[PDB]
Amino acid sequence: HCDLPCGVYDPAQARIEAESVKAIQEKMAANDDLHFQIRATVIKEQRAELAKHHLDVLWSDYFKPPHFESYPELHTLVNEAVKALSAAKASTDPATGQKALDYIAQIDKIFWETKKA
Amino acid sequence: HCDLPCGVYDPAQARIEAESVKAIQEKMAANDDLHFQIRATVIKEQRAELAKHHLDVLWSDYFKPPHFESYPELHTLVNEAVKALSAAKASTDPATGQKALDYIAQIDKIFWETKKA
Amino acid sequence: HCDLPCGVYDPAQARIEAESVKAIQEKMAANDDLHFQIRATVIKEQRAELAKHHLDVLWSDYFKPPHFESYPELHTLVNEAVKALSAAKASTDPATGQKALDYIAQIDKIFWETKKA
Amino acid sequence: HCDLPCGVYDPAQARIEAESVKAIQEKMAANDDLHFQIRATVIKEQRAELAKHHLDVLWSDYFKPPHFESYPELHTLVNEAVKALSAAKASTDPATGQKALDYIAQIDKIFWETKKA
Amino acid sequence: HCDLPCGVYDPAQARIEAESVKAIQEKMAANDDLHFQIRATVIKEQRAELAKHHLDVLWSDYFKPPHFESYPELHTLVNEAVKALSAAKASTDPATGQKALDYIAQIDKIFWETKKA
Amino acid sequence: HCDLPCGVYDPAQARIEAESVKAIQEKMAANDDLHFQIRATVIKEQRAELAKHHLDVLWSDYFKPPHFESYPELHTLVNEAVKALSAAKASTDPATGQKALDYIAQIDKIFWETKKA
Ligand code: 3NI
Ligand code: 3NI
Ligand code: 3NI
Ligand code: 3NI
Ligand code: 3NI
Ligand code: 3NI
Repeated sequence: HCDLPCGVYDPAQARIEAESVKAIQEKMAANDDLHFQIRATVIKEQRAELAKHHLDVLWSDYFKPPHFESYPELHTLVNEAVKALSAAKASTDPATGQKALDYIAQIDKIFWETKKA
Repeated sequence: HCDLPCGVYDPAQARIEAESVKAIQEKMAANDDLHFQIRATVIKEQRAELAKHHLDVLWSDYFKPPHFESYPELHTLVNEAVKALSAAKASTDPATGQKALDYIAQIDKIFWETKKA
Repeated sequence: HCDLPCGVYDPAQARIEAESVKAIQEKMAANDDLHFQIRATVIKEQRAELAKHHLDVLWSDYFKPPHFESYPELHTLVNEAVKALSAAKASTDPATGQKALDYIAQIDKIFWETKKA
Repeated sequence: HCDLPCGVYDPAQARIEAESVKAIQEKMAANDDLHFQIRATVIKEQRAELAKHHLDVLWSDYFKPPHFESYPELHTLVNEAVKALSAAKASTDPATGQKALDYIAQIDKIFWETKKA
Repeated sequence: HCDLPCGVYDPAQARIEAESVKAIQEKMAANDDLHFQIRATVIKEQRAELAKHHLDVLWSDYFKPPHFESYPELHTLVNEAVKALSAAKASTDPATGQKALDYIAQIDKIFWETKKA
Repeated sequence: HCDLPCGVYDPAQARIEAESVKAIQEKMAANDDLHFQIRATVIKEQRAELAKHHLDVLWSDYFKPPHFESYPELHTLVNEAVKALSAAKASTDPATGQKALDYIAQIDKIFWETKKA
């Protein structure tokens, strides 16, 4: 995942950050304090960006040309996933964070399928 | 390009970093000094990574569904471009840096076409 | 611009980031939503910092003693440009982003003139 | 793990980076090419640093006084873990990468035990 | 402090950032403007994080087993110091920034004592 | 130094990093091990870059127009200091690291004079 290549990848990296994004959105609903809202937004932005980065790495480094042919929907799937994260950045609604997680789950399923192949 | 969204994008960002990658490769081909080789390698790795990031942003943030439908080869094009940058990281051959630049030129063409549309 | 040196420089890196700064300020004029204002501020802060960095690099790495001699006002100009960016970080008024862009245009003109000699 | 706090933590973050560190060391033993050795060193340094960061976060943010009371060896264990990672940075011997992984596994075991109580 | 190791360390790095944290909190009390509060919060978050990093480095890299043996309360002290910084991130009260500074001063004293010996 | 502004600055930040640069060069002169030379070069590059950044901040943020009027050679001094750091990046000779330290010491003196003004 470091581009050496090292041969070590795991959608878990993207997933954990996306989980923080949703968890933060849930907390933003229980505290309307201005400064908490600012910190939550700041931090959510950072974790969502990291989640996007991890997915980008899987897309550009892990997945090889043949994978996109075996899974015709893969390109679209990853693109929708990063866009869902961009949407989560601009929202306090936990549903947006969950949508990103749902796409990540689909990518994770394909990831392991290609690993066992 | 910052995901606000700000509406400001330019493949030039990716291109300038990719140009540094090739320039460094050419300089490495002319100075076999150990420490220069180390520094050149370290720095080439950083600039190539930045180039990959910029391309990832165009793909994930700027380009929208309509664009991918109008340009069915766009997904693969950007993917091959970033993969070319990964190959440039692992090489001192300027040809690898040029390959990355050629792909970026193709992405640049498509980018501006979508801007005028 | 990487300090190898690589021999590749372009004021465009600073300009593009400064354009994002102003573009963000313009979007802040149209929407008073709290979370949008927080995100806009956070991201504007980040792009203005990158813009200052790119200018600092031109100043520290690209421009040489002969350049400061030929253009006695260069030091002041670059210093005013980065200070203008600091002012843009602290403002939502597009006029501040415009002022930084104007200074950058002056630096850009001098830059290309030095590429001619 | 982001200090909001968000309530999301997992030693897996540290483990994955540590796994990359060991994997890189194994590759370095089999390929003596100078440029590969340089790139592998650069990247290993980066992943080991990330691994240390993740462990530092668990130690500073996740673990609380009651935990250090229940596990009087915890401070020492995490300190040994990060020191093991520093040792891996300075080594091409996969054994150092494995030692770090051994400590991370012990930290992981304690982490999950605190999730049961 | 860079993990080479270079043999150069100074608690002053953590202190200077902690001083900014407090100074920002002091300023937050004299200006209730929304955008200033947002920027102040964003920046305080960043400086507090850097302060935590510097302390983490002293703990993980500089302090060695003999030091922890000579100062049995050191682990707790550094851990409380970073936790104090996390508390400072979540507060506008200068008292939180002060508490972090006080722990840092304690660490600084111990640091120089181990340097004389 | 964080651009809030926070009112906290100290040339010591630049000095400490520059000290690491020289300390690393001294170590490089004594240990010819290939892997150590690689890691030392990689890390020296990073610390020198941080030193340059700290100096750039004093120049762009701390020093104001009146300061440059009172000390006409300040622009040149800082510029020479950062260029000396770039030279240190490209050298293993401790003398280059010392030259940067000498310039920083000159800047430090002017800095404290402006503080007392
Ligand atoms: Ni990897
Ligand atoms: Ni943008
Ligand atoms: Ni360069
Ligand atoms: Ni967190
Ligand atoms: Ni160090
Ligand atoms: Ni500051």
